[PDB]
Amino acid sequence: MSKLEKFTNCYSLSKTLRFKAIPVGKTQENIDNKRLLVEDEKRAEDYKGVKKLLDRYYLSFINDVLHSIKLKNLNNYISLFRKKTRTEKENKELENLEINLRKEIAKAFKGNEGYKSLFKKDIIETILPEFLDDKDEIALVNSFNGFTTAFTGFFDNRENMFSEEAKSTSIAFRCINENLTRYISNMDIFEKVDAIFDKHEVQEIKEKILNSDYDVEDFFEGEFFNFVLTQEGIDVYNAIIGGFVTESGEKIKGLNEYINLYNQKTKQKLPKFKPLYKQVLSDRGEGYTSDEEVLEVFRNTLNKNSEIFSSIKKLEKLFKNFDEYSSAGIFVKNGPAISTISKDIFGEWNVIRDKWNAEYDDIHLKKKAVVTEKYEDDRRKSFKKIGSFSLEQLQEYADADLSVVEKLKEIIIQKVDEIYKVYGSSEKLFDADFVLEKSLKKNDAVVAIMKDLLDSVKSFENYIKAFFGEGKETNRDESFYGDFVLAYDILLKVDHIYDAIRNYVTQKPYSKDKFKLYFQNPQFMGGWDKDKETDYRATILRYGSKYYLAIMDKKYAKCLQKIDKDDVNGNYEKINYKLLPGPNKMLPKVFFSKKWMAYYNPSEDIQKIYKNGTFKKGDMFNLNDCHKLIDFFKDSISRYPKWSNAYDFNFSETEKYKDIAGFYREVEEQGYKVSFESASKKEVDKLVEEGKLYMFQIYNKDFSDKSHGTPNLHTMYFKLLFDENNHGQIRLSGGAELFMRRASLKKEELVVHPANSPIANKNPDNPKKTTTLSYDVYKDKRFSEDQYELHIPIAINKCPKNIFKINTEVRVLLKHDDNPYVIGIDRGERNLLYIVVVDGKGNIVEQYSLNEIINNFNGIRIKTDYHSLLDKKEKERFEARQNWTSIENIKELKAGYISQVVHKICELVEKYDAVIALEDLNSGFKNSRVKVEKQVYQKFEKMLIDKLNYMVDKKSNPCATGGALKGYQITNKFESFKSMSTQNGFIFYIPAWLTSKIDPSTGFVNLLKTKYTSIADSKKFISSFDRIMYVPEEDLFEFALDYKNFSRTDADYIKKWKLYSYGNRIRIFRNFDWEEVCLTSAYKELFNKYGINYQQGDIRALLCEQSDKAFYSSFMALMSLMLQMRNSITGRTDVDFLISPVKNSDGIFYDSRNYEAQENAILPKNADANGAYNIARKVLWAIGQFKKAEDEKLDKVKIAISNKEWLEYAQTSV
RNA sequence: AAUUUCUACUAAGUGUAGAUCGCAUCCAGUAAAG
DNA sequence: CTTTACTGGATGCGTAAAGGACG
DNA sequence: CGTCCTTTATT
Ligand SMILES: [Li+]
Ligand SMILES: [Li+]
Ligand SMILES: [Li+]
Repeated sequence: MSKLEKFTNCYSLSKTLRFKAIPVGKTQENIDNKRLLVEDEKRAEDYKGVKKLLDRYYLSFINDVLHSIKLKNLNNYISLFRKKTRTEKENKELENLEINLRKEIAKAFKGNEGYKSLFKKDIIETILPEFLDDKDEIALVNSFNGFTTAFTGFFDNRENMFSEEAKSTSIAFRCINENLTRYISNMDIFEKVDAIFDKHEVQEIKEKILNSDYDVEDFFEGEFFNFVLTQEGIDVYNAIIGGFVTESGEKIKGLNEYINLYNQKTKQKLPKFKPLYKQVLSDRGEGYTSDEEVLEVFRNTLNKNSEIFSSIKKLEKLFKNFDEYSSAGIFVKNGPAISTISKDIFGEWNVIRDKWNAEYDDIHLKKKAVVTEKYEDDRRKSFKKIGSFSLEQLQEYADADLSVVEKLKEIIIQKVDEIYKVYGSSEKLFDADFVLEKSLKKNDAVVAIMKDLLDSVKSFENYIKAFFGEGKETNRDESFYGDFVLAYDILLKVDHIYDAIRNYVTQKPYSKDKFKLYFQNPQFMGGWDKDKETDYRATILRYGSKYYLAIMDKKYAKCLQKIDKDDVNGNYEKINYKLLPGPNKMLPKVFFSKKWMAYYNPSEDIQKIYKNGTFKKGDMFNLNDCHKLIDFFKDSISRYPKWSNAYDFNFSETEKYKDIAGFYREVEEQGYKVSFESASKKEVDKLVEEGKLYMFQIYNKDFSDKSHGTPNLHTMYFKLLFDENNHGQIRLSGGAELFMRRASLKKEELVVHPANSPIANKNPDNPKKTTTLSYDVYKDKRFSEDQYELHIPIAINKCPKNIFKINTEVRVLLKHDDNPYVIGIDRGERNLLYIVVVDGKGNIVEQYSLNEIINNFNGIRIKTDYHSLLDKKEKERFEARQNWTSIENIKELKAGYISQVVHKICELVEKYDAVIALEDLNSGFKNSRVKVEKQVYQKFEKMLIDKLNYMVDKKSNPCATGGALKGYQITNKFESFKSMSTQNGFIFYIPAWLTSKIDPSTGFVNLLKTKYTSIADSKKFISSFDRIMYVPEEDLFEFALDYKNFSRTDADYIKKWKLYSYGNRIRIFRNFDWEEVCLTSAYKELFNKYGINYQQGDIRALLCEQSDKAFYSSFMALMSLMLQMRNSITGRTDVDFLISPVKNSDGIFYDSRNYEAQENAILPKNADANGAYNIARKVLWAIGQFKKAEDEKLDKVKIAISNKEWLEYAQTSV
């Protein structure tokens, strides 16, 4: 009955649930006594190292094989590639060449002798030890000799490097899809602009960059591509384009450089080259690890014995004898830094430039010109071209008798005598005696003095940097610059320390670093099947509502095997979990084993058809031998006791299957069982005592005895895993992991609210302004203690029954929906998200801003304005970088805000059976508050698509539609690509064009171009109007237009409009940068100012009788204000009104503000609401198309509203 | 101002409401400084 | 442009049972 | 020769 009700059980998805895991009894003691966690903590860091060691071999294998390759009909792919016109024939003759090109690369890899042990224990046990030379590196590898299985994850990531398929991860994809097309695009460019490159240049590149082994033109010939397959070749090639530095410090100009300098000297339109991409797994000052590392490298780079301090005392001596060197020989560079050097020497920021302005005049000024606006624009040009200022050119700017060269020594010594003072306050840090009282990140007092020192020293050197002076100058006093540049180049070492100490000290004080636990099992907790309980040494227990993970110690693997009691009262329950995982692989695996293929002796008919693949779809498909293979499979399952008993199969008659999938889908659906058997609590509790078993309660706060009220969605999912009413909607999956997360704080540094003192409540609509508890409350308590983490993957809808193309199903239901609602969601600079809900006729049902999230529970309505919060935390991030206090996390404030939004949209969807209309989003961002909102919207999209993959209402009875077992699926599986289209399920992506600047009452939009241009053009504008008159009864000027008389107005449906001088508009400063215009009185001012009797009927003739351009310019400016329907001021959040120059059916102008005031407004309340509304309306229009197509044609309907269709729809539907 | 984790919270007190796909790998960008 | 963290999309696994060495 | 680590199957 609702459209939603169709979208349950449509496709499967996976999720991971996270839990704390609490040791029970003495298992944390036993774990500590057997020092298991130290062992797992080390294994993790060893693991990191061996992977890098393996990668070293992986890289070498890739490399030599890539050098080995010569690509066959590479050159012929290139010939067909560059063809401008290519047939539908040869468009796909080419695309098969792409496939075979890639196939060649992968076959080169998989053809190598070694490939076979690249991802098996032999690479650890055999290949790598022979490959490495370091005895330590080899020892590190050998320490995994019993443990190679743990690398099974890593090895899959590496097998993907060697695939043929069009995957981001594939080497072949990088080579052919990405790198080769760039090379041929480069080939295109290089043959056009080859003329530009002088004979000198090509050979300079050939000499220094290429070693003279290859000519520069070789790298743009087709048959050289093979050279650039390896990274060694990519590095030469991108050096040719970008240039590079040889080790003499000579910068070598690359061809892009010569292209860019040609583009300026010629002022031409050249395309430069794009650089090629990195090759998979080649490896192209790093951040501090420890806390006392920082104290040491602080002390050791900045103490009084440091190199950095020595130059400080050396720079002091040079400036103390500043009088002695030549004032013609020292220079002050001319930069944006120049006005602060001016205000230090003379007192005013503009003195230096103004005095230079004076003497430029002395030579270049004659009184005839007086001055001109570009002769002063040509004096501004030469000042930015002055590279430097001599210490004499500054003294000649000085009036008597201020000595600029002694004043500059006062300024510098004032800067070093303050550095020594910061060395007084910082001395006890420098002693070895000093011991760190607190965590460094928490401990702001010492951090402030490190920053106090680093800041004053950085403040010093960047001041004196101006004394290099771009030099570059013919007669420097190298007496001075000699010592200066040695000191300056040493003093500059501080900036790396500066950034590195800052980045460490302003991290989050708590950390989420964890390391994986194995319990001496390389395949620990791999799966849950009962058959493998001992193999994985992990299983799940439960006591009433409380669930436990129980782990067998490696010495007592069978310790849960033989336990029973008849009463579950005071006894645990063992999970009895059986899985047949992926029949398509496990049925051939078992029945064609060497262990069993004798026992079930398959027909020589059966082997022929399995090997030849006659049961699969394709040309060699034969249904009757596919029946026979299914028949074989059913009868051997019947004699494979391990399956036949666990699942009591009830297959279809084999003659009702159309394909092999039909039977597999039946096996997989039935091949899963979960139950509980009783297990004595006494004997289990003792295993835990003795250290034969380790028990952790699976826990989150919903499991606490103090919990009332709604559980986490994820708590529902976990519990439902074992509920009898869950008939496979959610399966419990394998591949769980258990981690250990060491504490990163201690309670003693934690912020606390102590017991019995009253705490303030933060919501002001709550009349209980205080809460007072009987215990301490601590910020971030969860990080003040070690914590075990359990990750449990689940499988939602593992056997979907409702298979259909979701997009086409949404079209059919929409077609036959008498009143389909639409949710239009819009972003504006003023409003984070704006929302309008329309019914199936475009009636506004709801419209409001989501800048504030409203929530009501227990009658307490709280509003949380995330717009304010998002900006406040934004500014907390600029304050922390300068004050060196911990990052304010704004990544997550967005996620927190989006979480609220997503719940609200899903409640609107359920309430209205509505589809969503989303704004297509622009590439650029303009302002720094406007980016954070573009990302907020872009993150809103990702999460909203996700929730709509399996959309659950926690309130519902869990097996109702919309319940946790029957979640809705109204968006398609993938988040982004490539199945992307204009539509994703219920979501339709809508372009924004004329959704904002459009009168919603009339559909009127502005298609006139009113920029002044010329007097000559301005007369046909005024003369294309049907009439321009004055209506005294309304104090308005009417401009009656037929858009057919103007250019590029096809889009508009209603050709004829009458425009009026109604109300007011807001003008922008061209150089309070806004003034408010009153339209009708400005028209009278203009016509009165120039003598144009405006009360005389049609006045188009008289306006063109004027020939003062001052008139026409001002007339065209007023015309632009009348048609500017959206008026507002940026920054001020007050006005966003939308006013129209066109009258409606009942003869009244549209004013957004007439509706902003109301609470049940039938028209938009401002330009943002107008956008959302019209975003929804374009989807309504789409739905109309759906209603005009027959069902069989629905999936071909164009939902892309044309601008000409939109205007017609908007101009007709009201 | 507590959390598997995140956001906003604290109505009678160790919690409330909503959100929450992990782990590994590869790769692009984009900001800053010399 | 080099050094480095932030965040972004893309690829794989989410397994029991055959297979084999090994003390 | 039972135990524990590796390798296998692919709608
Ligand atoms: Li809750
Ligand atoms: Li607080
Ligand atoms: Li409560």
